[PDB]
Amino acid sequence: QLNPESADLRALAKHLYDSYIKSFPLTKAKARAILTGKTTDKSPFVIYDMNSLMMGEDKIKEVAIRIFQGCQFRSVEAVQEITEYAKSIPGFVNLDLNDQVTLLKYGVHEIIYTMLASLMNKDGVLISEGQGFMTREFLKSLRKPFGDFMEPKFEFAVKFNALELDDSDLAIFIAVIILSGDRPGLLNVKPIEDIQDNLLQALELQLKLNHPESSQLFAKLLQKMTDLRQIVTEHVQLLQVIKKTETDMSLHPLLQEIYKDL
Amino acid sequence: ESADLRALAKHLYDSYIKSFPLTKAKARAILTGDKSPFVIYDMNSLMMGEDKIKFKHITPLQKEVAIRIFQGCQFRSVEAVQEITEYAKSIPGFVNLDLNDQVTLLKYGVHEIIYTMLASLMNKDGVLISEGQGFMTREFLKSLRKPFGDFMEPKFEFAVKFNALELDDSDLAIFIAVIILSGDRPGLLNVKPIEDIQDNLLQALELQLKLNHPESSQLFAKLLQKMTDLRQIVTEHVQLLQVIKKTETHPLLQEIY
Ligand SMILES: NCCc1c[nH]c2ccc(O)cc12
Ligand SMILES: NCCc1c[nH]c2ccc(O)cc12
Ligand SMILES: NCCc1c[nH]c2ccc(O)cc12
Repeated sequence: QLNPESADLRALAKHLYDSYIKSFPLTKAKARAILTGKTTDKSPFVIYDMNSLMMGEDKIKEVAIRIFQGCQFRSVEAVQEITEYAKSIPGFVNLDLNDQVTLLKYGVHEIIYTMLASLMNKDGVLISEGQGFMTREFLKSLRKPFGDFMEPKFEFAVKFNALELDDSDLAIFIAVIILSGDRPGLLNVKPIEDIQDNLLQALELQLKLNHPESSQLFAKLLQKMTDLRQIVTEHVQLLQVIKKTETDMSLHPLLQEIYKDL
Repeated sequence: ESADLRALAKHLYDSYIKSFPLTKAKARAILTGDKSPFVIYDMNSLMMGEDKIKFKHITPLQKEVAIRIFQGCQFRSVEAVQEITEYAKSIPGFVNLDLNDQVTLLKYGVHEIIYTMLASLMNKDGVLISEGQGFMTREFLKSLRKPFGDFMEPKFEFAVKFNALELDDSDLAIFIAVIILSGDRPGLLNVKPIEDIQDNLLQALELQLKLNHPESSQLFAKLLQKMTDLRQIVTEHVQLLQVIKKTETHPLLQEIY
C-alpha cells in the first residue's frame, strides 16, 4: 500500500486543494451544482439576447464592448486570485522575484481558460459569481470582432470538460502550469523544474487514486496544454485587432503588462 | 500485460530501425566521434559541398543559395514523409483504421515527427545533412538573407531543449507512434480506435521510459509536454511558408511539393 514517498505526495495534494478552495470563490463543484439544477436557490438568470441582457442588471448584481469590458475586468479579478494561489505553492515564493513574475505573466491566462471551463457547458457560461448564465449563441452574435472572442474557449471547454476532472485534480494541475520553466526569460530554470517535477508526481498519483478506471488521464491532461497555448495566442491576436479598430476602448494595465510580448 | 507492452515496444523499435536509415545512435556517433562529415560553414563550403558529397539530388533542377538550400530541405522532407508513412503502417492497428483517417493522421502528423527526428540530427552548433555525409553549420543557416535565415533557428532551439531529455531510438520509436495516433486531428471520422491505440502506445512509452531511464524522474511527463513545443514549431513553420510566397519574383516539380 501507500508508503513514505507517496504519503508526502498526498499531503501535497491536500495542501494545494485546501489553498485552491481558499483562493477561488467559485469552484467547479459549485459551478456544476448551479448548472445541473441541483437546486432551487442556485438557479441563475439567463441572458440569451438584448432583452434579457437589459433585465440582466435588473436581476443580477456599446453592448458588445460593455460585455467585453466586463469580461476584461473579470480576468483581472482572476489574475488576483491566481496570484494569491501561486504564493501557496511550496517553493514558489522562495524563487527569484523576477522569475516569479514571468511565471505569473505567462501562466495566468492558461489558468484562466482552464478554470473558465469549469463554468461552461456547450450552451453557455456562468457569470457574476454564478448568478447569471450567458448563452454561447448570444456571445457569438455580438459583433464582427467581439462575436469571436469566446468560441475558442467553448471549443476547449467541451473537450476539456470531457475529462471530468474535479477541483482537487485542477488544483494540482493549475500548480504544474505555474511552475513550467520553459517560459521566456527565466533567470533560473532548475529550481522551477524541481518543483514542477514534484507537482507532476503529485498530480499523477492524484489522477490514479481519483480516476482509477480512467486510462492514461495523466498523459491526456498534459496534452491539453497545447490547446491552452493556442487559445491564449488567438485571444492576444484578437486584442491587437480590437486595439486598432476600437481606439476609444481602454485595457486594464495589469492585463496590458501581461500581454506585453506574450 | 507488462509483457504485451514490452513486445509492442520491441516491435516498434525493430520497425523504426528498418524505416529510418539514419538513426539517432548513428547520428550521435557521427556528431561526436572516424570519417568526418563534409562541413558547410559558408558559401565556399557549400559550393564545394554540392560537387563533393554530391547531395546533387535537389540541386540538379536546372542559382541563389538561400533558395536552393530551402528547396533542398523540401526534397528531404518529402523523403521523410515516405519513411514516416511506412513506419506508421507497422503500428499495430493503424492499417485497420478507416482509410481517410489514416491519411488524416499522416497529413497532420508528419510535420511534428519530422522536427522530432530532425533533433536527432542536430546539436547546438549544426545539423547533419544528406544521410550524414554532411554537416551544415547553425551560423551559416542564420546568415541567410530574407526570412530564409530564420527557418532553421527555431528548430535548433527546439532540438537543444528536446535533446536534453537524452532519449534513444527505442524511446523515440514509441513517442513517434504516439504522435501519429493523435485523435484530435481535424476531420477524423472514428476517433475511438485511434485513442484506444494511443492509450496503448502511451502505456508502452511509459513503461519503456521507466525501464530505460530509472534515473530520470517524470520523464514521461516532460516528453509529453514537448508535444506542445512541436505544435508551436509547426504552426510557426507554416507561417514562414506563406511569407515565403513573396520571394518568387518546374510546374510539375511544384506539384510534387
Ligand atoms: N480573457 C477574457 C476571457 C474571460 C476570462 N474570464 C471570463 C469570464 C467570463 C467571460 O464571459 C469571459 C472571460
Ligand atoms: N471556476 C474558476 C473561475 C472563478 C473562480 N472564482 C470566481 C468568482 C466569480 C466568477 O465569475 C468566476 C470565478
Ligand atoms: N537533413 C536535415 C534537413 C535539412 C535542412 N536543410 C537542408 C538542406 C539540404 C539538405 O539536403 C537537407 C536539409
